[PDB]
Amino acid sequence: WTATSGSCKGRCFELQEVGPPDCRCDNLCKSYSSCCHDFDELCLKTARGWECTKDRCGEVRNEENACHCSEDCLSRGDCCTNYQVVCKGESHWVDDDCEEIKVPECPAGFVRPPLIIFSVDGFRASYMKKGSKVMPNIEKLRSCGTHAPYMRPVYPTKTFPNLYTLATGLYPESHGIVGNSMYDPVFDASFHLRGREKFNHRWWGGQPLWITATKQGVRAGTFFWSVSIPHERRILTILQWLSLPDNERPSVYAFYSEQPDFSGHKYGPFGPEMTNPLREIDKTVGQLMDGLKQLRLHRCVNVIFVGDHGMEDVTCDRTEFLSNYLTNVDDITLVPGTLGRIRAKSINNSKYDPKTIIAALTCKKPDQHFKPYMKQHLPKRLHYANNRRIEDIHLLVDRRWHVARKPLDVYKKCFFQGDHGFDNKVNSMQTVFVGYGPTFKYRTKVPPFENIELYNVMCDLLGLKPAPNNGTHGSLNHLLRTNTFRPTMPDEVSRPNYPGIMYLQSEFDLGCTCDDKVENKLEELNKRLHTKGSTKERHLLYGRPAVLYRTSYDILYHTDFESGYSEIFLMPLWTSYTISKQAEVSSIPEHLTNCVRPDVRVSPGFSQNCLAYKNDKQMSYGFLFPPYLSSSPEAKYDAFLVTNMVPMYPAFKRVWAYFQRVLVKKYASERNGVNVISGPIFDYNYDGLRDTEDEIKQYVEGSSIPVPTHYYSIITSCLDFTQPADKCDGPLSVSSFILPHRPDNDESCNSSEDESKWVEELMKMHTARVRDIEHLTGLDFYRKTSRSYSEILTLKTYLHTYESE
Ligand SMILES: *[C@@H]1O[C@H](CO)[C@@H](O[C@@H]2O[C@H](CO)[C@@H](O[C@@H]3O[C@H](CO[C@H]4O[C@H](CO)[C@@H](O)[C@H](O[C@H]5O[C@H](CO)[C@@H](O)[C@H](O)[C@@H]5O[C@H]5O[C@H](CO)[C@@H](O)[C@H](O)[C@@H]5O)[C@@H]4O)[C@@H](O)[C@H](O[C@H]4O[C@H](CO)[C@@H](O)[C@H](O)[C@@H]4O[C@H]4O[C@H](CO)[C@@H](O)[C@H](O)[C@@H]4O)[C@@H]3O)[C@H](O)[C@H]2NC(C)=O)[C@H](O)[C@H]1NC(C)=O
Ligand SMILES: Cc1cc(OCc2cc(C(=O)N3CC[C@]4(CCOC4)C3)[nH]n2)c(C(C)(C)C)cc1C#N
Ligand SMILES: [Ca+2]
Ligand SMILES: [Ca+2]
Ligand SMILES: [Cl-]
Ligand SMILES: [Cl-]
Ligand SMILES: [K+]
Ligand code: NA
Ligand SMILES: [Zn+2]
Repeated sequence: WTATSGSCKGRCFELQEVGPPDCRCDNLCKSYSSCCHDFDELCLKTARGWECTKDRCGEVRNEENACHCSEDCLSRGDCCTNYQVVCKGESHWVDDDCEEIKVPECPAGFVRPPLIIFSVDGFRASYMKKGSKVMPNIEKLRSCGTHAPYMRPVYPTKTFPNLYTLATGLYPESHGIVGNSMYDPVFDASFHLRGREKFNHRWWGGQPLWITATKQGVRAGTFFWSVSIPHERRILTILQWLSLPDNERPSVYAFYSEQPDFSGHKYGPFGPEMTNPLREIDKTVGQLMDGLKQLRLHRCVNVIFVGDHGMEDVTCDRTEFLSNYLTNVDDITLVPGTLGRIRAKSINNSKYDPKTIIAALTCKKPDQHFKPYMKQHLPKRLHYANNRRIEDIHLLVDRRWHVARKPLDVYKKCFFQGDHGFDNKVNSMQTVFVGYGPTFKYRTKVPPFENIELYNVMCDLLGLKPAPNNGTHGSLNHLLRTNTFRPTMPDEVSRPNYPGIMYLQSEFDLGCTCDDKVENKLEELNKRLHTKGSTKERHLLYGRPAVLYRTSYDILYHTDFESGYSEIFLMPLWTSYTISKQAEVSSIPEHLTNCVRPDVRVSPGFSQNCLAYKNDKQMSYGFLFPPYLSSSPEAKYDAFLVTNMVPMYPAFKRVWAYFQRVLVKKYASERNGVNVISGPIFDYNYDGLRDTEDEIKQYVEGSSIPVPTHYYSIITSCLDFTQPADKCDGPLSVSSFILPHRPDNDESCNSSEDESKWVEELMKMHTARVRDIEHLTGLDFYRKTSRSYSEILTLKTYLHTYESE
């Protein structure tokens, strides 16, 4: 109950709330059905529209008007945004030349440049080029400020997950807004776009920017605007708040437009009907900038123009129906559309089997436009699993398609020509970023980056300490003229041991054999130097990775590779090697096919054993440094050390062997050498973070050898590919992957074919950032380069997406 007969007299768009049953006048009252009786009359004035005309200039104030053209309006802070232009011979901001904003130029009493976040729904990245002729204000912000060619959203590429990621710096799995529809089984409660449960604060985790600011003494304008409040009124409200006295005035503001998304759903991303919504957004930007210029704030405020996601062509006829795959289709609940999430209709029904649902959805039709996954098997780059609100069964839907349960759901519910929500690597889902202001750089293009990074930057713009988040603070310092965050490398927690030769061959009873008794003083001193690290400059190009947790490990040097070997996990944490453009691929000779050799530097008790692998009928083994790339027949023996062995399912060995035999060499040829760091990952609880040993759910049968959930590789070369990877003077180029360690290749529908037809496609799907690997391993890479640490942070956040232009 709200007794709505109090008044909004003087309280219109009040910043601080008042608690029911007092009536409210803030821009959320509409949504609660709790506005005071006179809210529309007082707060939503519309009389005479939004623009001054010549006949209104110097009028007598009439408090009924939507905005004012009277002499006193500037000091009241409520002029129409074009007042100075119509009535005082001023230019619109868009007609003025770009002039570098070297320092903030602010009215007295401003303690810091305000931040205005101008968010646009569905604003696909290519609109910046394709709509350029009709968006002059946006194009000025873009060319004069700092911009990226695009900004990557989070998955799913829906509105609330992305807006709340913008506000928190968190992945959806962590902030808890995991889709536009949700069931939380702890609360036994559902979240929907329509209605009122979506306003309960227990849905929304982490710490959004307005809370961060408020806790640290910085005042915030509202971020949420009710749909009924017209755009012109949102802009006027921001401009009025900017005229408040110093102790009352917010420092951070947001605007939101439901366009161009609204129209894109109806007409597709490039429907002829889309020109008009783009024009109208630009006009709104023009209103804001003219308004700021009138208030002498246009060289004081930092403006961010940012989208939540793009928009793809999607029609009703491109719908896959689960009724064409499953016969039990009424025993499930599907969250449908551009992604799929499946759970049991009833938790009382113990007949429901996820394995058989997954199998009935796997590679069943020749051009099947969705792929089923257990959530823990989704590409780690999506970071879409560690939340009880994410159902175990997930369907990744091809761009341009939908999934639905039954045909009845599509025509008893064609309407739409656009949608979004797909994999965040998809070109059509990419969105925009421009930063314009004293704190941003002038006329500067920056590379594409992920929206999870912006929270830290907005905190930097406001002098705030960010709450813990998934950004990598410092990776976006290159956007900024000043306020840069000066990060430092994390301290190494565990130092390595450097073991020498300590064990005789006969102390090992590993059940391994090798055909290797083949007896020189030139080449005796030679091999000793290699085992003491003589080639380490060649194979370890960026320093050893730092171990950021407490553990016991050994550095092991070899002619062709260096490794950090874990005494706890009985395998390397990391293995590092460099393959030049000129390197030759060789075969594993017949006599060495099953060769495994004890490592006389590492005790029997801290070694793997061959008998376990023999006994484990499901599990085989591979090698981290590939025997195929040995520098010489004699060096090849090092590759068969028991300390280079890792557990691998035979199905996975098909993937790994093709990577190592064909792909590494291809990359070295294409990139002019590569440095490779490879290793295991253990993420049995799918939290994106390195497992402790007591979290491991699977071991090689009858042993303490833990089974990885994934294998990674980080492949680094010179960005200037005229220089070889091992003699690079300037910036680096990286691609990485985190491959799931699976006992079948069910994910790859073409896997019965030769590896040249499906392996590289799988590796692309599981593309990763170095930072993703860092989280999953507790390692810190690139510790010793000639590059600035901020540049290295940017490198560590890079994702190679394998989409065309
Ligand atoms: C991306 O960035 C984020 C942010 O930095 C990273 O997430 C953090 O990761 C930490 C490790 O996983 C995690 O720390 C744990 O927090 C527990 C207390 O947490 C509460 O308070 C914080 C702070 O205010 C709050 O933010 C949390 O909010 C979560 O939960 C509510 C729902 O209840 C949601 O509204 C919200 O969205 C958020 O959910 C997300 O995180 C939780 C985990 O907290 C997930 O379950 C959800 O799925 C969702 O993703 C909390 O309200 C604290 O109790 C933990 O301590 C245990 O573990 C330590 C090990 O050091 C042990 O020593 C302790 O004693 C304790 O163990 C005991 O409890 C165990 C669990 O019951 C029990 O099994 C044991 O036997 C012991 O008795 C722990 O410190 C931190 O909370 C989150 N923060 C957020 C915001 O998610 C994320 O990792 C980054 N991602 C990547 C890929 O890098
Ligand atoms: C900049 C910013 C804005 C923002 O919200 C702006 C907003 C969204 C809506 C709204 O009405 N929506 C959204 C979904 C929809 C549209 C079509 O139909 C469903 C209704 N209104 N205002 C938020 C949140 C976290 C408050 C959402 C965070 C940030 C940040 N950082
Ligand atoms: Ca949206
Ligand atoms: Ca984990
Ligand atoms: Cl959803
Ligand atoms: Cl708000
Ligand atoms: K085996
Ligand atoms: Na297959
Ligand atoms: Zn939409």
